[PDB]
Amino acid sequence: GSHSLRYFLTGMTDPGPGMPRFVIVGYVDDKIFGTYNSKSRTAQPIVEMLPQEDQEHWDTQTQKAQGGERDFDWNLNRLPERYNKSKGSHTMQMMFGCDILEDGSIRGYDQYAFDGRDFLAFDMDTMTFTAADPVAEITKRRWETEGTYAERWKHELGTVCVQNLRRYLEHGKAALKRRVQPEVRVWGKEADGILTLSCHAHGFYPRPITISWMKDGMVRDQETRWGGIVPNSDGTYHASAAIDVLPEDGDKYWCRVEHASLPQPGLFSW
Amino acid sequence: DLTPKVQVYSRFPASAGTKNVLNCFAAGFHPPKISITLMKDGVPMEGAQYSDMSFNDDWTFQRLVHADFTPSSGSTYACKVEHETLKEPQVYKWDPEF
Amino acid sequence: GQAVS
Ligand SMILES: *C(=O)CCCCCCCCCCCCC
Ligand SMILES: [Cl-]
Ligand SMILES: [Cl-]
Ligand SMILES: [Mg+2]
Ligand code: NA
Repeated sequence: GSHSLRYFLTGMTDPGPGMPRFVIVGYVDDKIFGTYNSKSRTAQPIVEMLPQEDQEHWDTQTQKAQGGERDFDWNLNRLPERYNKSKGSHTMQMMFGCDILEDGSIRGYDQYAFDGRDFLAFDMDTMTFTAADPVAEITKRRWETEGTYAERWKHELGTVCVQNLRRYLEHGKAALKRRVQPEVRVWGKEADGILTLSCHAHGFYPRPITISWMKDGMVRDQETRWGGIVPNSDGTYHASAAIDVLPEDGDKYWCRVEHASLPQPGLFSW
Repeated sequence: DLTPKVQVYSRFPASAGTKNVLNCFAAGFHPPKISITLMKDGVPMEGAQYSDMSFNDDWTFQRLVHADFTPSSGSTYACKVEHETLKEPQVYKWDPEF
Repeated sequence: GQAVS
């Protein structure tokens, strides 16, 4: 019965035409609750999840996100030269947040990447840093010697994140609890004398799902390919599995789909 | 290996002449700059929208592009992806499954 | 966080 809050921060030297150079996406469990970007310069809730938000709270989120924008711009102007890299474009990333476990205990997370590679991590429980390489080590030693970062982020992860997680869970409880059954389609195309049975589960929420193929009532994983779980724009998800089958055996296979919206797992055929 | 991994799929199970949403999801790539273009018979679809740039636990980037459309049995739909790791644009054809 | 040096 645990819950999670995560922030995904990206700064970019070359985001693409018309693209913000700095973006924040925030998630509560597997649901986007709000975003920030350097073009609008405003942090805004996803009103479908959070329909009655007070401006005070998002004034606060905006300010804090704008500070993150300045720091990422600061880093992107200094780190490429410190790494002696000739790369054209550069990226800076950070993911941080907290978990509240079922028994009420707390976990904090705080990790950075530069050009898509581990850079620095902070462990709130020990209040210690980990550098990914000797260049990041210089930052680690500076941060820990000044002492201020550990205190700020122990408070941020262990107190502020937890408070906001509880707020978002309450404010967005209708959205978070509303289950959406998948619509399952099973298809078959016959190429080169073999039949590909594909199973597609459309538009489910929440995110966890399993899809298995069976023959004569016995699961068959060795010949199965899974497409993975991918997003729809409305907060639901999509997932798929395929298996290759002799066309003469096409009626003997069953797709098994298990989802929290289904009291019992669903069995589907071609 | 940091090339985009691309899936094309409709929001709802597809049925000719019934309104739907076409999705093109690219993931696993770096750097984040990417062109993703939904197309009907080689013509960009109108009203397409893209997700705010985000990334996976392994730091690789991800982007979903979607557009409302009404699948025609007479038409070919596809997603054109253009990225620094690719020397030429990659066109991913939607399998309609109907 | 600024990655000072
Ligand atoms: C240096 O490490 C920069 C730290 C940046 C922290 C910014 C956190 C912003 C939180 C609110 C985001 C609201 C939008 C989802
Ligand atoms: Cl059908
Ligand atoms: Cl049937
Ligand atoms: Mg149309
Ligand atoms: Na079906």
